[PDB]
Order: sequence, then structure tokens, then C-alpha cells
Amino acid sequence: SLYNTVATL
Amino acid sequence: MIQRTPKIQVYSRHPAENGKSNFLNCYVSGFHPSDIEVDLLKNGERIEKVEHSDLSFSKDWSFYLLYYTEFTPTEKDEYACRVNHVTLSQPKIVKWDRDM
Amino acid sequence: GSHSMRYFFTSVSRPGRGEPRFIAVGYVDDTQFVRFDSDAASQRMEPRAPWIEQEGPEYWDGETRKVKAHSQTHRVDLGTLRGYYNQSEAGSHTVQRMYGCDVGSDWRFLRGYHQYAYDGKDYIALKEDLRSWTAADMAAQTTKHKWEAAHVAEQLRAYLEGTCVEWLRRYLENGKETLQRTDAPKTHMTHHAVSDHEATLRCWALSFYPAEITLTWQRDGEDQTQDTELVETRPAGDGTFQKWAAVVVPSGQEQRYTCHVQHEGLPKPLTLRWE
Repeated sequence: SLYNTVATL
Repeated sequence: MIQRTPKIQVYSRHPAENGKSNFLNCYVSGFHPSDIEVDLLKNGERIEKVEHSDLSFSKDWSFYLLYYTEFTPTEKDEYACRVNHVTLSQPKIVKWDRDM
Repeated sequence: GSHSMRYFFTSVSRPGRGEPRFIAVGYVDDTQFVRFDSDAASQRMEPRAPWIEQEGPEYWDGETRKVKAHSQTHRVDLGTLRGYYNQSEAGSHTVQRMYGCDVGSDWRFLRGYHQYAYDGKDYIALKEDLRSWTAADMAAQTTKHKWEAAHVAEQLRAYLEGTCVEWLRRYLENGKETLQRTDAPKTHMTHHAVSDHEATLRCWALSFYPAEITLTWQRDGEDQTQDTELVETRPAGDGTFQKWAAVVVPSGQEQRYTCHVQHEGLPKPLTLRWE
């Protein structure tokens, strides 16, 4: 299951 | 920017047996960037229905793909893979040797 | 044994040719189980292994929603990096991201990863402690500062140590037939006369899983490292792998040479000889 809270660069 | 040349292997899924159904594979790996052109050839001519795996990459970031099609090998038919990439000045052709 | 779950994401700008390409793939060990392709018709996360097809629409809708979010993030990042490196709008550029977790033979969290590359080289990575960042260059140091200030590592650590390994364990059990298996290599040797005074001996390993294998030649028990041609391990297309190792042997010396095969699926390492 994918990570839900990916931060932008 | 970084450019790495694809390694190429052409081979059958199963040990080749004349008149028995199989899959012809061309594995390209270790390349960057990801744009690449790969054809499978039967007696010099492009095979129409060729599929490929979903693009992925190794620990060193370099890409790999498997291109493949159903085929029934015979005594006389010759197969090859033809590859082009930014690192290649002209298409590179690798012949199928049923022993490699 | 030990196991891993890994997601790989590739983002490629296409100046003047529309939206950037985005491709996501997920693996458990050496088995792919999901994909998303920005260019495909469905615009959904899709199954690529039989065992995952059993998950319901809540699972597929959730992965589709998250994978779309990842796509949007990579879309924005391509622009940010172009500015960071003062690059023109003309060129195609590549962003790659990988993250996942390992569990040991006890099925407990062993290691987490989150790494990011731009145009084929390291950009930023989470350190082994999951608390700090390794910035590969000056530009990346900006990202490092931003992410440190926003405590980005902390929420990622929580995923890598917890949910990542919980889902890994779930997939291992649900896909037990496919994932908790080994296929031992089927082996054979070929002999091909090069000239009238040399022959190639090729040692084959076929139809094995997982991919990790050691194939070596010895002459009178001595390592033939520098004299062996060893191909990269390659997929068969059916979820197994293949590899071979060859040596050129002076005709009549075939007896001196032994091929040694080590693989998890073998009860004991194999020795093959041309006899």
C-alpha cells in the first residue's frame, strides 16, 4: 500500500 | 547529463524445441535516459505483436525492460533484437542463438 | 527468510508533447504486483499478480487516489528542479523515486528507504536512521532545509516502520503460494567446439526464484573469476529467472572444471562437471 502523505520538493 | 548504454540479451523463455510454442525475449538493462526503441525480428523483418514489461530501475537508477512475443521456433527461421537509444549512433542488432 | 516491499516511480518531462510521463510499479521481493501508467487508458492502479486481484474496490480506489497524488507531486517537482538548475524549457528531464521497507527472517522491521534522483544521479535520500537527509549537492541542500523545517522525515519514518511492514506481511500471507515459494534452478551444461583445440563449457541455471543466485567456475578447485563470462540475471517472463556462466577450456581439460550453483531453492549447493 502506497504512502499517503508525500511532500513536494 | 548522464547517459548509459543498454545491455542487450535475446533468448527464449523455454529451452528451444522446433515446432513447440515458446516466447522470444529481448531484455534491455543498465540504460539512461528511459527512451528506448526495441524491435524483435523474424528473418530480418519486424514482428508486429510485441509487448513489454512496465518500466522499472535498479539500485544505481539505471532502467530495465523486457520485450517479448509468442513464437514457435523452427530449424531455419532466424530471430534477432534491434535496439536504438541516445547512446547508440546506429541501431544495434543482436542475433538469437538458441544456446545463449 | 527476509523480505522487502518496494515502489519505484519514474517521471519524464515531454516539452511540447503534453503532460510528463509517469510510471509507478510495486514489488514484493522479486515479484511485481501493481502498476500505474499515465499514458494508459484506465487511469487506475492495476494488478500484475494473481494474489492482489482479491483485494476489493476500497483497496483499488485508495491506491488509484494515492498514485494520482504521487503523479501530481512529480509534475510539480519537475518544474521546481528545472528552476533549481537553471535549465531551459526545451529539454526532457527525469525524476526517479524509490521507497520501501525490509523485514528480517523474524518478519520484523529491519530497514526503511526513501531515495530521490534527478537525471540519473542522487538528489536527496533519507539516511538509515530515518531521521535525517543526505543532500547530494548545493541545490538539494535547499530541499534538505525545507524538509527538516517541515518535519517530513518524521511522518515518512512512521510509514516505513509501521504501515509499510504491516502491508508487507499482509501481502506475504495473501500471496503465500506465489511469494513464500522458491523455485530451485534447473541446471545443465553445454559444450561447443570453438576451434580444434578449445571448447566453451556453459553452465546454465533456469526457471529459478528468487533472482539471487551464485554461479561460479573452478579449475582444480581454484576460482576462475577473471576467466569466466557471466551474464546478468534475466527474467524469463513467467516470474522466474535465468543465468549462465561460461569458460573456454583447452580441449581434453574438461575434467578439471567444476560449475558451482548456490541458490535458496537448493537443498545443498550443486557441483556440475562435464563427464
